Parts: sequence; structure tokens; C-alpha cells
Amino acid sequence: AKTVLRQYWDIPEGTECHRKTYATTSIGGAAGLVVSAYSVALKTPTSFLEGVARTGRYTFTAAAIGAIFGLTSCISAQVREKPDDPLNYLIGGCAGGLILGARTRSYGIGAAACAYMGLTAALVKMGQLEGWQVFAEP
Amino acid sequence: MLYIVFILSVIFVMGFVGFSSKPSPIYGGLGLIVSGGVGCGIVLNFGGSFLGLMVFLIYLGGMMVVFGYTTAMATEQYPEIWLSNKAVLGAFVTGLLMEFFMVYYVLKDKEVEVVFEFNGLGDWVIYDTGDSGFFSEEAMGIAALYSYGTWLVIVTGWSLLIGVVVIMEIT
Amino acid sequence: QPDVEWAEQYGGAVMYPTKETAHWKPPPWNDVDPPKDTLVSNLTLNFGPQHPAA
Amino acid sequence: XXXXXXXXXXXXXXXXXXXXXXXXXXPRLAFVGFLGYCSGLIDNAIRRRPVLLAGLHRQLLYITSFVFVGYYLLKRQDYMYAVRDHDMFSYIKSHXXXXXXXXXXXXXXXXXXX
Amino acid sequence: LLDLIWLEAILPKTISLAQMKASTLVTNQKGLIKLYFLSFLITILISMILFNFH
Amino acid sequence: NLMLALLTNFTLATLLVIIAFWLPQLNVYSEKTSPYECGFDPMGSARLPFSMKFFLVAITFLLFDLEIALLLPLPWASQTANLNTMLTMALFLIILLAVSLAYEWTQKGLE
Amino acid sequence: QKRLGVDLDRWMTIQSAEQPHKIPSRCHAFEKEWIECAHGIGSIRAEKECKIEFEDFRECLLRQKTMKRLHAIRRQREKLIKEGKYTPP
Amino acid sequence: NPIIFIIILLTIMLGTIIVMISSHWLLVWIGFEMNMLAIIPIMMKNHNPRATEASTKYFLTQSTASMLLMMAVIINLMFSGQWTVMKLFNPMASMLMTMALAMKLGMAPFHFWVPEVTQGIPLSSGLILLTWQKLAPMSVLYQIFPSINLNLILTLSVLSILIGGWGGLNQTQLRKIMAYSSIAHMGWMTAVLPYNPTMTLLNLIIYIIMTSTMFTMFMANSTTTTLSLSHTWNKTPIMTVLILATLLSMGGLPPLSGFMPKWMIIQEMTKNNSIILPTFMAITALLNLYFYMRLTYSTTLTMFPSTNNMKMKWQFPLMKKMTFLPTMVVLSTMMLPLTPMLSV
Amino acid sequence: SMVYMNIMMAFTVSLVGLLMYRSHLMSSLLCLEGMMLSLFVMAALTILNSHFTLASMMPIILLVFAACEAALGLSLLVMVSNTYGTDYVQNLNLL
Amino acid sequence: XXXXXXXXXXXXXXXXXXXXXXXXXXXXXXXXXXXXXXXXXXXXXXXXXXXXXXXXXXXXXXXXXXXXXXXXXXXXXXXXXXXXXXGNSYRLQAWLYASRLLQYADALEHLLSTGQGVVLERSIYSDFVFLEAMYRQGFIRKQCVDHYNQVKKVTICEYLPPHVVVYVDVPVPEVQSRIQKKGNPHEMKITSAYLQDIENAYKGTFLPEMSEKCEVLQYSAWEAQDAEKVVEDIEYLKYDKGPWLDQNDRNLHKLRMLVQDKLEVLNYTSIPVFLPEVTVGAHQSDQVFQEFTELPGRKYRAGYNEDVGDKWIW
Repeated sequence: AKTVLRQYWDIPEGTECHRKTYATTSIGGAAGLVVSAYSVALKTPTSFLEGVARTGRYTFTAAAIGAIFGLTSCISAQVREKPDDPLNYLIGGCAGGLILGARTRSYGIGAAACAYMGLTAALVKMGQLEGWQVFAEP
Repeated sequence: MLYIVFILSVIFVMGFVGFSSKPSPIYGGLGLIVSGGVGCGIVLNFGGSFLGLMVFLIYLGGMMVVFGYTTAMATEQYPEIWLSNKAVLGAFVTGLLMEFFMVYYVLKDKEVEVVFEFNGLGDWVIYDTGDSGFFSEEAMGIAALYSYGTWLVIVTGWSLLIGVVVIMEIT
Repeated sequence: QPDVEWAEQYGGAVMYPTKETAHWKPPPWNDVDPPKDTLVSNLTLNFGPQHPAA
Repeated sequence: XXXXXXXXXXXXXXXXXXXXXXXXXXPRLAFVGFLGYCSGLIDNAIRRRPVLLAGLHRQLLYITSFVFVGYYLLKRQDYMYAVRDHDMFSYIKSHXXXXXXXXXXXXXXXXXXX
Repeated sequence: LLDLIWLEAILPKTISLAQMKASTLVTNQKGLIKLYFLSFLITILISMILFNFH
Repeated sequence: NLMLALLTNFTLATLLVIIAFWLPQLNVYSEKTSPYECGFDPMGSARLPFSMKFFLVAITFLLFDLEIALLLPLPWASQTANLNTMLTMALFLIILLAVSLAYEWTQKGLE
Repeated sequence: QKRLGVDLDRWMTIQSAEQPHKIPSRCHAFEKEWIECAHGIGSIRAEKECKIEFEDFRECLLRQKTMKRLHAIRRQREKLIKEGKYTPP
Repeated sequence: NPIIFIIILLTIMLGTIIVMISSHWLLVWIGFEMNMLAIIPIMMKNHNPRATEASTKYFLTQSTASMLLMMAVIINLMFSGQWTVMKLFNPMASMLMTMALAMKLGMAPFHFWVPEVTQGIPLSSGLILLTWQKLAPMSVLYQIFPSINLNLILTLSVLSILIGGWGGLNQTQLRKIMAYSSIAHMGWMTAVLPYNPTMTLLNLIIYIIMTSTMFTMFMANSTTTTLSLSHTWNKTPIMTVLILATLLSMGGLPPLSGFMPKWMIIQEMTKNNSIILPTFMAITALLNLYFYMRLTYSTTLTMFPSTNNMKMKWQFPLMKKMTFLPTMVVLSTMMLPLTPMLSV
Repeated sequence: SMVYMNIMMAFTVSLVGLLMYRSHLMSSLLCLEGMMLSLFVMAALTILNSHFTLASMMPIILLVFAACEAALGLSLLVMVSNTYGTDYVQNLNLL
Repeated sequence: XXXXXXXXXXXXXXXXXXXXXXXXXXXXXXXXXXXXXXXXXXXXXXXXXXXXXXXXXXXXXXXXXXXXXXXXXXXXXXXXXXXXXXGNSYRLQAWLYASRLLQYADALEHLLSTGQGVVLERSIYSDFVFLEAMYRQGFIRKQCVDHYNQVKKVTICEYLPPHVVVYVDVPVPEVQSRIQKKGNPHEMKITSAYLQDIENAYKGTFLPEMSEKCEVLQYSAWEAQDAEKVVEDIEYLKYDKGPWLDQNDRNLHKLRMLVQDKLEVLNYTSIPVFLPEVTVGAHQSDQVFQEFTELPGRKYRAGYNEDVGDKWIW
């Protein structure tokens, strides 16, 4: 929902961050539920015992990406000066993609794409300025 | 007692649950007679006996063709009752909660809806049509016409020529 | 120069191979073999013994 | 414009606005004529026939058809660009307040070093 | 290290990971009209609930 | 009332079933059989497709029944509209139905 | 239409046209206003000038503006039980 | 087969005419159903176990889609009243409208039927029908470009090129490659509909001509990459140059006519001030190029597909527009910049 | 308004019915005529309440085309059983 | 454009004395070849037996192509002393199977347009008898036969009628002495087990051919050489429940189009599969395509040709 997304942009104006951490999990959880729904098309063996097992691995990890991203956004904000910056969210994007290599035992892949996930997370946070629009009308 | 169409609309959805919750084309076949036949009464109470009884003429006749493939082709293995299977009954028990729980909110005040529009009561407002016309009355009273829509007659005549030739090529 | 060993990689299978599933077979050249097999559809009748009016 | 407002819907030619004068032996027409000649070269490659250029004399049909359709296609091009300009210039004169003129000014700008 | 591995390492991030994402959209769903129509149930729910537009 | 007329006939019909259901009772042995009519044990247990033979002729009915429903305006529509404009259109649907049946003559099917 | 019909017409599509016999539409009074407002190109494309007449047209077919009004009258009559009751009919 | 096959083919042509020349919402519904009754007989023809699977799959994943279209037509009676093909008026009506058309054009969440249907057709002439059928629902979207929520049309543009650009990579079947090339090009079609409706018709003209040439190049029997590999080393050598030219144009490259779509789509999108969306359109367009690149290696490389059998007799195919259309598909760049105005 | 909400709720159940497949292919062809039945009731009520007379011809045309697809799909069901044995959504070869 | 819509129609001007006769499975010795010439008393059209240069015998050129111009390494004399690894073995048979299919396509086209009786020497349906006889001894590997069965399932099923009348000649196991009496030295000194295996496989080839309700008449060695006896048998044998009897409008129209063009039928014969006895090498294929283009016969191909015909340029 876009109404959930609108609540996210009002928080970084102040110093409060305890509401921001819960706001990120609602977006990250709902994004995981879409991927969890399309994984039903793969067909799970038996019923419920392995069916809910595939829903658990996707939704919990996707919510964990948002949960750390919400925390790291305010660790870089409270410690040291300066408000909202592209460099400030780049540190937040690094920790979010780091736990993908913690999901599967390979130490890389997700951690190898730490700069790849971090840059894309910064590009969305470039859109706070008036010089970026995702979907246009006039 | 004041409601005429609203009670019939409950029976209309009642037969429609036996489609999503698959009961085989015999128990699911019954739906087109039970909810279909009552569905004519929804049309009949509003007006126009022609278009109301037009549903009876095809959806019972065409169902006999469907019946010609219930005892044929595929389904002849087990009857598969909607009261026996655990996967089927689970869809019916959630299916009735989509209908019967909605009627619970209709009684006293306006009913809660997924759509933006409120349902309210509407007993006398259920008809929502004045007398107006008397001689050659009703919009449905002179419904079907070959005039004005002359282009519509040609293409309907074409589409009923195509099918006969086409099905011959398939078989 | 390219040989038959390199050509076998571009043969009808999965382009990039692997994946969880490799049950698919290359398509037959001119549509499938008749699935003439399965289902006899022979209906048996006990018409006689007693009183069939015939 | 995508939708018609002045011109009537469904028409092959302009007719209502015919006065524009079509191009005579244009540089654009020569390229379409070359494309008509190019189609008469590649057809002898598909249907295996001796010589691409010195082959059959059915090529004249390919040259004529591309020129004939192309001439009407170029006529639609010069018409639609003219209507686009006609609607644009009429919009400025009708409003007047939308357009503003500013000319001759000396203003400071930052100069780069090295 | 650099000239043949690490400067080339930007490419599998756009090729090998792209092929990995490609295999999850080709080999997925072993035929069946059932499976494709199961996904169409969700698509409407995305536009109605997950998206604010109507 | 149409509702009171239809229900009174339906309730009287189902009540006659109850009379024939509860009155005759004494014993119910393992005596009733699946096929009956001719006797012996059923060789064809439960259900089996059978099918075919009339598959083309049955399908054509579903196609033809829609046209007869579209022919139902004829006695009820021809009252206000012009007859000369209707004559060309009213016959047109009947002519094409004979054309479809003419294509049905060239190999009708197994039936 | 991407391609329009010339000379020959196969219309009878829009509301409030030449009637089947003589019988007029139930919303014909509000149907006449919508054609009169949106006959010019700069009305529906602007969608601001004809906002008043479109809202009146919404009242005709849906009856939603009259539905909520009549709901309030029927609720208050049911709420007032054994205190203040009137029945002229 | 002899006489009625021409009539059946004519009813698809006549069916689209009902969609093209229309003012009533039920009239286009008839036009869509006119296609349903007329494609499926040509889908079968030879009657195959593969054809029976595809014909029912094409039926069920399109007839149910048109039924969703009729809901949006009925909401146009529920709201706004008038039966006119101009605007939907309701945002609730447009959601069921767009997703119905997405089953034919949008593709992004409705691509699933396409690869199975395209491979299921036994005839090379039957492959033209799928690329030509997409002309019908485009004329509908050309009429109802306002009122529709742009947030759920542009997702059917971005995601469709992603799945189109990935879905052809793991496919060796020649019909399947062309099935996902359809999805790849249909992604561009849904992007121009919010940003200037003109050129969107020309996008089809470029697409249809380019695809109609492609399947007519496969009149010499080819169903797989390895079967199309034996074309220059066994059969006609000069024929592969025109296959090379069409494949190099299918992917967006400047010296060919297939860059004229990429020209104006980005040009008109930037005029409405959008940078982040058309950047993603260009990078995903590279994934589309890869399928044609591997298929140009059947015309350029050696690959050793000689085989024991060698053809000596001259080939006599149908070839309807295999000479006039490839010339417009190859060298239309100089006689191209003024053509956007000529289409509409 | 009030009566429309019940028949719209009947449409949503039949919508799921066309998207749900279990064993036999016969359920879809019932739901194809089922969804057309729900659209026909919706069309009948909308046209008659705000009288049209001219546009009351339109659902009669719709009812003709309601079984036009249904007759062709039911005839396609015949040829699948001839190639196989019994019509099954569970039994398919194409990828 | 289709011409069947006009005055021209299938099954017209045929039927009465128009059925095709074939002499198939003659063990090894050409005994069926001599009686096929005498079989032309009843039937109008008669075609020569298929060999290494049978597709090159017609096509377009008057003279037959020599060695390199046609199929690379394909000779009956070379296959007589067959050697494994880098040899003929299978690549002769794959070329032979396509050549029999090509002449059958011309024969069926000749039968449909103007109804005349066509007699063919050794059908496509008798090819597997010649393959499996060589398979019994150590000559052809098992993997090559699997390639052949894929071609077998595609090429046969496209054509609706096999053969109306089939002639099978079964001689004594002392046929090798009769083959040695022949003038050809290259054909002589063939394996005794290979000739015996062809006779054993012919018994399991005529039986499935007769089971499909196709007319088959057996002729003995003592009953051989008779012209009046063989001609009377063709008129006496009536077709009953056979696959040759089909639809005149629907079935015959599709078969006529597929047999008219040589490129349409031969396209299915070329399979996209790698085989050791197939000659895959592109470097040798490029030089072979260059020599075929330099040849005085075809050169530019299809009607018009320089320094060979040249009738019209305009």
C-alpha cells in the first residue's frame, strides 16, 4: 500500500527513530509475501508441513533486510552531524545486503553484491530531491 | 416479507459456491438449475418476462449438452461429493462465510462492504422505477428489435455460421 | 572453427542447463508420438440372464 | 495532435487542406526509389535466379509500387507537420499572456579555473 | 588478480546472476494450466490490496 | 401470486414421497443390487467414460438454440418498426441457419 | 475509433437517442445535459467545467445521494421507540 | 480446408474491423469473440497431441480474460451510464479493464500461456496469427488512454521486458524464442500509451513487419536452433544474410529500422520529465539482444551442421510478403524521421 | 446500490472458480457459463432500472455470445479425450 | 495461391486402374527388377530402381552427378567390402532412404495429377529390411539405428497411403549362387549371412504390411518370369478396408501439396542430430557447396541458366 509508504517519508524530518524501525518491517514483510505467493507455483511436496516451510524462509529473511535497514538509517544519523545524505543511506544499504550471505553458507554472493545492493538503495534515496520522478504525468 | 429480490439473491450466491468449491459437474451442474432458475426470478421481479424467461431457454438446454459430457469423456470414475473431500469442503465452509456473514451486517443499519458504496436497507427503493409508460409499457416490453441495430444482426448471423464450420474442422 | 562438441551445448534441451528440474525432453521434430496407449473405454453389459424383454 | 479537432475523421488524403504543394523529385523520394530497387535485388536471392542486377524485369513493379505508396506517404508527412505548426502559432496569439519576451542583458556568471 | 579476475568480476554480476534469475522463470512450473491460473489469483489481490490504486 | 402458486404444488409433491417413505417398513436385508433390471453381478463396476457417437450433434444444439432465442422477437417485435427494413434482416438469420445445416450434410458424423 | 465510419452509420450506442418506438429513458432529463456540456472538445478534456452536471448525472443511475438521505430518515424512526411516534398514514 | 479456410482467415480480418470501426462497448466484445472462434481452427489444422494442448490453453487463458473485460463494460453501466468507447470514468472499472488487456498485451504477469501456444502450432503460416492478433486490443487502448491508473500500466511495461529478457535465454526452441521476443516488444507498447498515444501505432507497424518477415524466413522447415543452424552450409547461402539483417534489427541497433521504436519512445518520455524509468528500459533491452545474437551465430559461424542429406532441387514456398517487407525492415533509417507524423 | 452487491459477490466466487483447477477440465466450462450468468443478471438490472429500451437488445446479443465460447470449448474437450483417455488438468506434456 | 478452388479437383480423372503397385523385398538379387518391366503392360508409368545416383538422375540435370558433386563417399562397390571407422556403412543408407522418399514423392504427384498407374522398384517401407540385415552382423552400431527410427517416424506418418498392391518374391537360400552367376564382379562375394537375414526380415515385413489390410500377393521362383499371371493378379485383387481409401476433399488436398515440392518433403529427412556416419565437417561442406555452384548443370538453378539454356532475360 502507498499509504504505508507515505508514513515513511515523514519520520526523517525529526530525530525520532523508534517508529521508523517498525515502519520498515511492514514494507519489507509485505514485499516478502509477494515472493512467498509466487513460490506456490513451484508446487510444495505434501501439504502444510513443507508448504508453510517455504513461506517461512522467504518472509522472515525479507523482513530482516528491512529491520536492519531501518536501524542502520538512524545509527548513521544520530552518531555524527549532517542530516539526510546519499552517503548516509549507502552505509544502510551495505548492511541490508550483508545478511543475504548469512542466509546461505557461502560467505559471498550477497556480501559480494554489497556495493550493488547499496548503490540501488542510495538511488531510491536520491528521489527525496525534486530532480527525480519514478512515474510521470504531464 | 417486504423483501422479494433480496431473499432470492441469497439463493443465487448459494449455488455459486458449488463452482469454486468443485463438486463435480453433476452437483456443480445442479447450480445452473437451482441458482440459475432462481436467478430468473431476480430478472422477473424487476420487470420484463421475455428476458427473464430467456435464461431458462438456453441455460437448461445447453446444460443438457454439458450433461452429455458428465456421463462422458473424463468425469466417469467417482461421483466426488462436496460433503466427503477435505479439500473441497474446506472451500465451501469458507465460501459460506463470504455470504452468510455478510447478511449478519445487513440487519440493523447499513452493511459493511469491500466496495466504497454502502448497501443500506432499500425495501421500497429496490424497484426504483416509476409507472410512467402505460401503453406498450416497459423498456424490456419492446426489448429485442431488428431495426436500429442492423449491423448487430449480420455479425450474430456470422458468428453462428462460423462455429458450425469450425467445430467440423476440430472433430 | 567450431565443431560438433560445441554444437551439442546448443542442442535442444534448456539452453543454459542445470536447474532444479531436468525432466523435460527435447521436442519431437514433427509433433508427439501418438498417446494411443491408456484407457480402453470398453463398457461391459449383463443384458441377458433373465427378463430383458428381448 | 493525436485526436482530430479541425479535420474530419477517417480520410486517406487531406482534401480540406490541399494547398501546400507536394515535393517534386525530392531527395527523400530517391531513397524510397532505391528501396524499391533494393527489394528487386534480394528477391532473386530467395528464389534462386541468375544475376541480382541483370536478372528478371519484374523489378519495375517493385520500383513503381514503393514510389506510388511513398508519394502519398510523403504527402501525409508534409501535411501533418504543417498542421502541427498551424495549431502551435495560433495558440500563442490567442493567449498572449503565456509567452513573454526578454532580450539584451548583461549578467554575471561564475568562471571555472584551469 | 585485477586484469583477468577482479575487473572482469563486474560481468558475472550482470551475466551469471542474470542467468540464475532467468532459470527461475523458464524451468519453473512443470506445465499445468492449474499452476498459471493459481498465480492469476494473486495478481488481482496485488492490484486491489497491495496497490492503493482503486 | 406466482410464488404461492408454484410452492403449493411443490410442497404437495414432496409430501407424497414422505407417505411412501415412512409407512412401508419391516426389514432391509443385504438384498438390493447395483445394476438390477436383468440380473447377475455388475461386470462394469462404478463409472467408465463410454462417450462418443453423438458428440457432434449434441454440440450443434448448443449453437442452434441461441439462434432460435434470437428468432423469438419475430411475433413480438414486428409491431412498431418498419416492415420493409425488417424483411431483409428477419429472413437473413433463417437463411444462414439453412447454410450451416447444408454444411452439416457433407459428413454428418458417426450418428 | 482508430478508423471511423463514413456515409453508412451503425450507431444507436449512446444514451438518449432516437427511441425504439417512442418510449423515453428514465434518466433522459440528466442525459440531455451531458451531451450539451460535452459537445465541445474543451470540456471533457478539461473535466472541470462539466463537474456540476456530471455529479447530477451520478445521482440519477446510482441514486447514492438519495440512498444515504433516505437511510437517515428510516434509522431515526427505528431509533425512536416508545418515545415520540407519529403515524399520519 | 479448401474453400472455408479462406473464409475462416477472412473472419479474423473482419473481426478486427469490428474492433477498429466501433463506438459501442459490446461491439468490441463481439470483435474479440470473433477472433476466438476463428484462430482455434487454424491452431489445430493437422490435429496433433501438441496442438490439442495449446488450443485449449489459448482458449482458457483468453476467453476468461475477455469475460473480465465485460465486467468493466458493465461497470460503465453501473457508473457514468453511457455506452461510449472514450473513457472508463471509474478507477475501479479501469483496474479490471487493464488486467484483461494485460492477458493479450501487458504480459508482465500474464506471459505464461505464450511459450506453450507458439510452440503448439504445427504450421509456419499459423505463427503469423499470434503476432497479428495483438493489433486488435491495441486499438482499444488507443481509445481509452485517459482515466487509467499509470502506476499499474507502467509496471506492465517495466516487468514485462525483465521477464521477456530473461525468459528467452534458457530456450532452444525457435518458436519459444519468438514467443518471448513478443513479450519483450509488447513491454515497449504499454509504455507509450501514457506518454503520447502517437508513434504507438507505428511501434506495431515496425513490429508486425519485422515479425511477419521472421516466420516467412522459416518457411524452410525449422523448429530448433540446431535445425536453423543447417541453413547456409546445406541449403541456400544468401538466405541467411536476410535472416541476419532481421535479427540485427529485432534488437535495437541504429543502422536498421528497429531503432526507430527506441528513438521516439525515450524521446517522448523525457519530454514529460522522467529519467529513472527510461534508463531501466535501455539496460533491460540488452537482454533482448542476446537471443538474436545467439541466433545470428547460426548464420555467421561454422558450427558443423552439414549432415548426410544434401538438397539440390529449387525451393518453391508461398512467400506472401518475403521480398517487399524485409527491405522496409532492413534499410529504413534515412526515410524514417518524418514518418511518425504519417502514421497518425 | 443494494441488490447489485449480492450479484457482484456471486461474480467473485465464480472468478475464483475459473482460476481454480482440480483434476477434471469440466469445472472451467461450467464456470465460463457461470460467469456469463452473473454478468447477464448485472446487465438486466442496470438497463431496466434506468430505462433504455434500445440498449435492452444488448444483453440478448450478450446471451447469444455467452454460449458461443462455451460450445467451442466443450467441443475442444472432446478431442483431448480422443488423444489421451480422460480430460485432466493434471495431465499435460508442454513446457 | 491454391488452384483446388477452381476447376481442378482431387480424385478426379483417376480411380479406375490408377492404384500403385510395388515390388519390394527381393532379398539381394534383382529378380523383381526384371518383372517390373513386364508389369508395364497394365500400368502406364514405370520408374527406375533407386541407387546412389537416383535423386541426381532427375532433379534438373540430364546427366548424373559424379562422386563429389553428389553425396560424399557413396558407392555400392565400396559398401560391398564394408569397413568400420571412417567408412560408409550408415551414411550410404541415410542417403538411400532419402532418395527412395524423393522418387515416391514424384510418383504420388504423378498419380494425383492425371490418373496413371505407377510401378515402383523397392518402396520406402522395404528400407528397414535392408538396414536390419546388416545390423545382425558387426557393421552398424546401435546408436545409428536410433537416428534412423527418428527419421522413420516423421517421414512415413506425413504420407497417408502406403501401397495398394505389394509384390513379395521369396527365393531359395541358394540365391547366393544365382547372384554369383551375374555379370557384376563388385556385387559378387557378398556375405551369406547378410543375404539370409534379409530373407528372414522380409517375413516380418510382409506380415505387418498385410495386417494393415493392404493387398499382397506372393510369387514363387517357379511361378516367376510369368507376365500374364502377374498382370491378371492386379486386376483381380480388390481393395478392402485399406488405408488407400480416404477423403477426396480433405485428406487428398494436404497430401498433394506436400508431394508437389521436393524441398518440402526432404526438409523433414534432414535431422538436427550429431552422428559419426553423417559427415558433420563444415570445412568440407564449404568446398562441396563451391563445387556444386561451379557445376555446369544447376549453377544459378531454377529455369534460367547462363551458358546452358538462356531463353529470356526480360
